[PDB]
Amino acid sequence: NIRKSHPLMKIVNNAFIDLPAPSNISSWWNFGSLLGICLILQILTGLFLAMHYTSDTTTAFSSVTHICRDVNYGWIIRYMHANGASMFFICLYMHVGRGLYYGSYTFLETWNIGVILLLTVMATAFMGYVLPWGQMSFWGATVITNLLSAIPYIGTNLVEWIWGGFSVDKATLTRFFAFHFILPFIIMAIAMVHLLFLHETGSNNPTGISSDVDKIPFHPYYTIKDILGALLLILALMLLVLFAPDLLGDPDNYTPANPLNTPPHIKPEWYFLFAYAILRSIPNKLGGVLALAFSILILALIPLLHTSKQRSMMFRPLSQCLFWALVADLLTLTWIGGQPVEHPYITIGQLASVLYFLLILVLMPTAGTIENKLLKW
Amino acid sequence: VAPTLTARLYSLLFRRTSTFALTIVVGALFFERAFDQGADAIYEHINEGKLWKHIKHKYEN
Amino acid sequence: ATNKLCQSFQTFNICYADTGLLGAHFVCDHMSIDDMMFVLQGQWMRLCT
Amino acid sequence: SHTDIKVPDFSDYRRPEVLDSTKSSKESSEARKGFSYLVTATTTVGVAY
Amino acid sequence: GRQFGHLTRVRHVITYSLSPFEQRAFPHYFSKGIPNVLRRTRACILRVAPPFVAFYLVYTWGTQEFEKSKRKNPA
Amino acid sequence: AEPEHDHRKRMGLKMLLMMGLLLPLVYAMKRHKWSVLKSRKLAYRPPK
Amino acid sequence: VSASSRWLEGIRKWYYNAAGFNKLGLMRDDTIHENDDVKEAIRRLPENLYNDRVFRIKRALDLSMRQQILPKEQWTKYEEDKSYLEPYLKEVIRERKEREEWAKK
Amino acid sequence: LTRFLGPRYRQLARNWVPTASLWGAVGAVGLVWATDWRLILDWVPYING
Amino acid sequence: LTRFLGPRYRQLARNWVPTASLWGAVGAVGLVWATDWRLILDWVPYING
Ligand SMILES: CCCCCCCCCCCCCCCC(=O)OC[C@H](COP(=O)(O)OCCN)OC(=O)CCCCCCCCCCCCCCC
Ligand SMILES: CCCCCCCCCCCCCCCCCC(=O)OC[C@H](COP(=O)(O)OCCN)OC(=O)CCCCCCCCCCCCC
Ligand SMILES: CCCCCCCCCCCCCC(=O)OC[C@H](COP(=O)(O)OCC[N+](C)(C)C)OC(=O)CCCCCCCCCCCCC
Ligand SMILES: CCCCCCCCCCCCCC(=O)OC[C@H](COP(=O)(O)OCC[N+](C)(C)C)OC(=O)CCCCCCCCCCCCC
Ligand code: HEM
Ligand code: HEM
Ligand SMILES: C[C@@]1(c2ccc(Oc3ccccc3)nc2)OC(=O)N(Nc2ccccc2)C1=O
Ligand SMILES: CCCCCC(=O)OC[C@H](COP(=O)([O-])OCCN)OC(=O)CCCCC
Ligand SMILES: CCCCCC(=O)OC[C@H](COP(=O)([O-])OCCN)OC(=O)CCCCC
Ligand SMILES: [Cl-]
Repeated sequence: NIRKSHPLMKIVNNAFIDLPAPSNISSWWNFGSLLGICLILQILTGLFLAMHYTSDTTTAFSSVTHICRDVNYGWIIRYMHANGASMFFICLYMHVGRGLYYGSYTFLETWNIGVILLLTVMATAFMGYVLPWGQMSFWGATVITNLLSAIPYIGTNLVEWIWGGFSVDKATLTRFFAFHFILPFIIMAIAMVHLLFLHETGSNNPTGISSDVDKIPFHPYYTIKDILGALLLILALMLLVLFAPDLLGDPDNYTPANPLNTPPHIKPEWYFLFAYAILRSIPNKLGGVLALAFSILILALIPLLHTSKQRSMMFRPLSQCLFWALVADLLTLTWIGGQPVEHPYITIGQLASVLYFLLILVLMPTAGTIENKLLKW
Repeated sequence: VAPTLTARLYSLLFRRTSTFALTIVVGALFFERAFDQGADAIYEHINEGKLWKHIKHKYEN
Repeated sequence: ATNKLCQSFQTFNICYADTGLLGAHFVCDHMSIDDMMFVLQGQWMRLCT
Repeated sequence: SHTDIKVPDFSDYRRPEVLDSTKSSKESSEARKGFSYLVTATTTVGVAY
Repeated sequence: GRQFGHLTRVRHVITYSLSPFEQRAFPHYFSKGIPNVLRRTRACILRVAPPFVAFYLVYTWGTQEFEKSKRKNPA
Repeated sequence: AEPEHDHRKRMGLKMLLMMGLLLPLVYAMKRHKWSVLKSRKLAYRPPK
Repeated sequence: VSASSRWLEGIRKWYYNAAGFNKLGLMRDDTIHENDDVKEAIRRLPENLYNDRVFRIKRALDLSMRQQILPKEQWTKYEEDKSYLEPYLKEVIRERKEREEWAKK
Repeated sequence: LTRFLGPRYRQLARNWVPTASLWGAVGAVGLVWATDWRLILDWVPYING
Repeated sequence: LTRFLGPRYRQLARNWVPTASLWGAVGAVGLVWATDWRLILDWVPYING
């Protein structure tokens, strides 16, 4: 009873112990806590990397090597932080894909707060990749920051204002380090408002049917299920860190930055390849930059495109096929994103980009309406 | 050993939480010594020639 | 009594041949079952220890 | 009519010791707890290391 | 945040539960689990698989085509 | 380029062995608690 | 009217079994998404239909937890699926549209 | 705060002194183990390595 | 979302169009003022300095 009355523990009790939760939430509901585990992992590893990092352009590259060579277990902390960022995006896309399949977006405040969390984590990881100051770090900063130049009539001012100069330089790296430090703490705060709005309604479940008739307490059922999932997250992370720490990185990033020469085979991190592919399928400068932004911001429109009288796709075969056509289409854009801009990849990437927006805007809402008519309602 | 092994472990060590914790902290102590000892002996057997401590005899001084 | 956790409770020790039911039974409002269970078990553990 | 209620058979779920209706559960009370609490203690040891 | 005792209305439903120290944690793990995996796979294979099969064929063709185009042809 | 090579491989071996222990034990703790629910039986007896 | 009607109904029965909510003992109206119109219609259900709706959903969630389905004998037959909620929901919608039409003048 | 000086309170302390003694062994062994305290561990038989 | 098309809703919009027009002047002047927008401020008489 003292868990319930103390002003501080009552918040913990009503969120992790006595919280009524559905009895049937699958493994796809584990990624919520794993996103928090990832956020806490990145803060700890990242904080210990800032104790031995310098944001000077002339020593930023060398300070990272100093970590991986001379700092006691500095390398393992370093590669946990890098691979932890990739694990962060694995969990994000599964968390999002879970909500799309099972209709969890109908929690508008929770969903929309979610879209904000996705964008800030994207901004955080982009700036993080600029810090080691390799070749891909510099030219990654060059390409993505120049996207603002597409904004008419103020673009170059926004770009040069952000750069602190006429190009990416020492002033740009020092501030990206300050942003990369602080932005995770804002994310943690926004993640609490994410959970605040969620608890108003409680969780959805795989059936999309209300579960108030069958609820179980979060403890001990989902404390131990979340503990098991965390051990599997650590397994996935430590396999990368301890057996393949460079598999997800680019070798050119181990050469210091050089503003005078760009590598020929630009390849971003795997978690940006699908959207990189969308942008270059449009040769117009402003058009391709808007398509990039809309490929992510379209998530805010998914609640308005829900046509089915059922919430979850568990009982919607036609929507299921279109859902998996979107995953395979996103897998195609990721593949095209990792290949050079040449025949036939240019045309494949154009067709996949059209299919991506065609599925979300046209096909999937029409499938939900066909399904309603098939059930005669 | 007429009583079950797991049965005698429970009555003596697991019934009280205090002795249930003492068996864990004492177990982690003896587990750490034996696990690192056996793990290192396996990593060294696969790599018997390759390691430095397998070549330190050449360089006496 | 002070917190109005129940309308009644009773402890019992029902005996049979070589077995029995040792425990308690209570009657309460639907928002008080958890507190009665908590206080009940706390007293069992308190007397054990 | 509430006396028409019988608890269903759990025989295809019960542990081996507790399947005999004519045998006390006190017999295997000691062993069953130790088996499950042994698994917990080992897990803490691995986490501890 | 909602709380137990205020969720919804339920009548005439009986639930029988067994203590976890009284039953197996892995009852018929393979003798019953493997048949259930096959049932669930069959029920969803036609919804999930054809999209990724379509990706695999487009992936291999696009890579094969890109390789042949980079090789020169006699004048 | 990778002086930590040998030490990382030794750690990788220890990580695999501990996971091979902890994964089935933690899995067993999950099923132990959940068994209360997985074997629960329901019956509906409305008045007529 | 058997020729063209039964082919449409044949495709609906195909989809009904493909949807698979009958495999958990559910009926169509048990799966509808609860918006404000649906909460009111459920509120208006008589005692027996409400209690039946509760137990079927409870039985399906229990199955979904165990990743199981009912035996094939106990599946909800397409011809026996009763749209017990539709008439209440139709009235609730008709009442809301009346309010909205009065709110326009 | 003199109210805790009485026969009941000294019977209560006597019931909990075996438990608190053991939680001191948990913390002592836990501190020695977590810090690799050479001053104490040189005396343990098998640990010496 | 057709329910907002009616005589009352178009009387309501007509009552609030003078207010929304003025809040556009507040934001427009506020944007020009906060950014020192030379494109517009060159035309204002006394501001020219
Ligand atoms: C202030 C502290 C902040 C800590 C924040 C950490 C964040 C959590 C990161 C999770 C890392 C997973 C374990 C890395 C193992 C390693 O790397 O250890 C390498 C060592 C060998 O090392 P050695 O060969 O030098 O011999 C050592 C000298 N005697 O054996 C291991 O593999 C042990 C790991 C076993 C497998 C992983 C099991 C995961 C359990 C989760 C426990 C997490 C604790 C949480 C702490 C906050
Ligand atoms: C954004 C950029 C992304 C770039 C990376 C793209 C790479 C993609 C690689 C493919 C990933 C495949 C993941 C594994 C999917 C397994 C699907 C499965 O197991 O079957 C379908 C399953 C059926 O389960 P039901 O809940 O319908 O009913 C169960 C009743 N027994 O139903 C489900 O379990 C569906 C649950 C939702 C799956 C989430 C996958 C989402 C993939 C990312 C989406 C990104 C959206 C932006
Ligand atoms: C100076 C240094 C001091 C440190 C010294 C070392 C101390 C070691 C811990 C000793 C305390 C152990 C007490 C304990 O186990 O109780 C907590 C729970 C309950 O155990 P349980 O078996 O469920 O019931 C106990 C009943 N009993 C006592 C009568 C048998 O048992 C547990 O749940 C513990 C095991 C769960 C491990 C998972 C939780 C850790 C966080 C997750 C990390 C992995 C995922 C990232
Ligand atoms: C793109 C750029 C766009 C920016 C354009 C500039 C916009 C300028 C603001 C215009 C909005 C003014 C509206 C307003 O004043 O209302 C808010 C309150 C209420 O005023 P009040 O006189 O109390 O009652 C209003 C009644 N009325 C309208 C019938 C006369 O009035 C106030 O309280 C405002 C004055 C209080 C100032 C103190 C609060 C600021 C934070 C404290 C900073 C100093 C301490 C660190
Ligand atoms: C830092 C990033 C994020 C964290 C830490 C986080 C965390 C969580 C947690 C703990 C839950 C409850 C448990 C669960 O459902 O797994 C949850 C639920 C949810 N999240 Fe997030 N989330 C993040 C980002 C997002 C994003 C980007 C979206 C969507 C664009 C999103 C949408 C949702 C939805 C719809 C639910 C409710 C799911 C349900 O009830 O079935 N979240 N999130
Ligand atoms: C959501 C949280 C975070 C994410 C996703 C993230 C992601 C990343 C990524 C992808 C890199 C590039 C690593 C590389 O190329 O080697 C990086 C580097 C870095 N991060 Fe973070 N980070 C996060 C939080 C933090 C925090 C909180 C700190 C400090 C308190 C931090 C400090 C650093 C430092 C110093 C580096 C440069 C060293 C290096 O390149 O490894 N990060 N981060
Ligand atoms: C890590 C990374 C990044 C991080 C985050 C990030 O967000 C998003 C992820 C998904 C969708 C939208 C945004 N998008 C790139 O930052 C960086 O410079 N590159 N590579 C690079 C090289 C050349 C051009 C562009 C990018 C990355 O891949
Ligand atoms: C409160 C933080 C304590 C951390 C102190 C510390 O760094 O511990 C190092 C010593 C090492 O053991 P030693 O035999 O080398 O002895 C070397 C002596 N310098 O271990 C200890 O002595 C741990 C003592 C714990 C007391 C609270
Ligand atoms: C949304 C952030 C906008 C910030 C852009 C900016 O840096 O503003 C600079 C210009 C300066 O006015 P100008 O006459 O020099 O014109 C110089 C043109 N480069 O002021 C503006 O034009 C403000 C325009 C505001 C539109 C929202
Ligand atoms: Cl480097």
